[PDB]
Amino acid sequence: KWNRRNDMGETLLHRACIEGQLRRVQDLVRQGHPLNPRDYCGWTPLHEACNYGHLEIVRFLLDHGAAVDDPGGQGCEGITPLHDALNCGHFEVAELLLERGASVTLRTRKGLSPLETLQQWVKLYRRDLDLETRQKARAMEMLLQAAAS
Amino acid sequence: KWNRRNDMGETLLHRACIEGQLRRVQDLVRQGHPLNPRDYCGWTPLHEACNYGHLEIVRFLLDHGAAVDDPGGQGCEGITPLHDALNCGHFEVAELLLERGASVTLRTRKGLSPLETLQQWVKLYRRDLDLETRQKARAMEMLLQAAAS
Amino acid sequence: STELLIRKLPFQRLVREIAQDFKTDLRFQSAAIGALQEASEAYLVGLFEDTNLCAIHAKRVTIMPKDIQLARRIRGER
Amino acid sequence: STELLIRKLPFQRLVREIAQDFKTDLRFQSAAIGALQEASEAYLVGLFEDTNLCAIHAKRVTIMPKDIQLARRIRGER
Amino acid sequence: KGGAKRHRKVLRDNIQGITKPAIRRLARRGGVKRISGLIYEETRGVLKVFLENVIRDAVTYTEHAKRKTVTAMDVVYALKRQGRTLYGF
Amino acid sequence: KGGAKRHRKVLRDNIQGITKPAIRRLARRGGVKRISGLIYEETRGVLKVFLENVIRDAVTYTEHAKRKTVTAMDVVYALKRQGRTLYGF
Amino acid sequence: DGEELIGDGMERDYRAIPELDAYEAEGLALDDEDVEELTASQREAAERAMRQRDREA
Amino acid sequence: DGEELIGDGMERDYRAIPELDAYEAEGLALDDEDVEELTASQREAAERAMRQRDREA
Repeated sequence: KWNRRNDMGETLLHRACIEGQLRRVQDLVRQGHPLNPRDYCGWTPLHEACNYGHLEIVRFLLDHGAAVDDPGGQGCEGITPLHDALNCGHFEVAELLLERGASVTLRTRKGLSPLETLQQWVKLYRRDLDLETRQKARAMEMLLQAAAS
Repeated sequence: KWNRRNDMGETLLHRACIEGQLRRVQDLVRQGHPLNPRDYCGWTPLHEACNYGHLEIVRFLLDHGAAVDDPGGQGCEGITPLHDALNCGHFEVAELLLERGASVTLRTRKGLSPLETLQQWVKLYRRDLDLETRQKARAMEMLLQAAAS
Repeated sequence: STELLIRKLPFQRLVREIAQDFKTDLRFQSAAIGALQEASEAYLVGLFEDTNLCAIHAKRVTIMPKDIQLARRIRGER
Repeated sequence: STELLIRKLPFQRLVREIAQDFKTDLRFQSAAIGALQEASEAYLVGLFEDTNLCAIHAKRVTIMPKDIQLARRIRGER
Repeated sequence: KGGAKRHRKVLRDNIQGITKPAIRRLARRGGVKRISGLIYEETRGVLKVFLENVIRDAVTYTEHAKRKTVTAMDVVYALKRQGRTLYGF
Repeated sequence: KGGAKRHRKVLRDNIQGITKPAIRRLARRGGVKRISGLIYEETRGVLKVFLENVIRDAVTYTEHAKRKTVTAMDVVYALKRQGRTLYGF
Repeated sequence: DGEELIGDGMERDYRAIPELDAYEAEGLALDDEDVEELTASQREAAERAMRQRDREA
Repeated sequence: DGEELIGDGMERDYRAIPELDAYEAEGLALDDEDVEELTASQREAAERAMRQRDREA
């Protein structure tokens, strides 16, 4: 009944938290969706939200569900939402995902781990980062490292 | 599809040419009805029209169909429309039924024949008949008698 | 309220009357009447749901014969 | 006009694509595709008739998604 | 100036046994909040047709079973033939 | 001030092969005189669901027949199971 | 231009009426004698007959 | 607020397009080898399986 998609396998919930429409996401989530639906690549509406964040969209989302730790659908290389958020450097969102749950041992195996993902993100963007950005990344970097312990 | 009735088995066409609504009969006949439908006693919409006539209703009716000679459904004692019209002394209607068809040999067997029916009608109403009525009945009476020949 | 829908006794007599002009001298197992009654009731209750949908489509809260008619046609009845 | 409805070739490829994520290495008899195409077309043509009825009920000549939706619901789809 | 003999009429009444209260009860169960006055008549007609179709088939089964007693199973087959599913009988 | 890696997306396009002309042709055959713009999308979704349900069942038949070739009869049974009658196959 | 189904006094629609709330014996089978269901042949036959009944209507 | 299906130029919707108007060989069976339909047991089995598939959805 609820699951019918566009030609990428994208549910109606996906599109809202893709384009980051909060007044849409809200209204839709009301009646709206079985969660962890996987589009044709295997992502979930929380991936999209984390990936684009859309901080105040992912807050509405992580509320309901939960759905907060979702692995990869095959072919999408097994990327958790925190992995995704660390790939997109949305730290306020990465911080949000750490409350209400966390995968931090996830070691998502693109060959890498959550810290390694952030580290490779930093390495790649080393020049071009703000002061504030460099600092958000340091916090997060010491925080993840002290997670495994 | 078209045949569904009241608790007497009366079709929508019946009711119109019962109550003698011409603007109804007209509009309904347009799309309207498979003819010779028999109500629970076995009458037909032409019986009703003849029986009540409603001269200008039976003219609209005898046009389409035809359906103009319809015997009895069982239990209704095998009364043809002319038999019916002669029971109700509608002579203008009885005259109409004689053009566009006639049963005149019908001998409908309530035990009686078309002439005998008129004759028994006259006999029963002997006093109370008009001059004009007495004359319409004489015409009709000599006309039927000279039918069998 | 109650799960009461159609009264049993009039429903029974309704069934016998209809049966009678197909065949005479028939009798019924009670379960057969029960079967007819349950099916009749499920049928009408379901129909009223479709009917209600047709009314709402026309922006009406009051259901009407034309709503029942639309529902039956779409359900493939004649 | 013609009895043309859906073009054969895109319909065939449409069927293979859908079949593919249920099972791989499948092949089809042509008649099987033909069967799917005829059923699909009868299904949609019939649906448009019900849809048209729903539009008219709302006093519209222009059919709309909500008309298709009503028709499908009454037909018992999900 | 004459007179008339009207038609004898035959009454089959029992469909009125589906009463206004019965019909309200059905409509309520169907989620209906408000009905027009013509709904009562319409519902009787619709049920009458329904029963006539199902009982006609059922009675036909009973005949082919060479008996005069209609059984729950006869009705079940009739219902199935008329496109309706019934469980428990 | 950082950057992002967007999601790889997987496209299944073939439903667009039910084109606007095809859809007009179907609607006309259905007696429809006028359509809203959203009708095209809606029709694709509806057909997609329909085929997905029928082909899923059909493929299941083909498997239980221990073969990789789908037959017209496999489709016929699938259609029957999904509440649709097809003659000639 | 219609009537409300839900309101004060709808409860009168649900009162128990013993004489109407059960089936009566009349029209029911007269005894407990065994009743045989249709044999597959008899069923197939009846449906054949009804198929033809319909074909002529 | 909609588009007319019947009018000048609807005929362009019905033109013949040879390359689209037939099925291609790809995806079709590779040869004329005999293909056995479902045995009654196989059909009953498949429907049993689908019944359970549905029961869990």
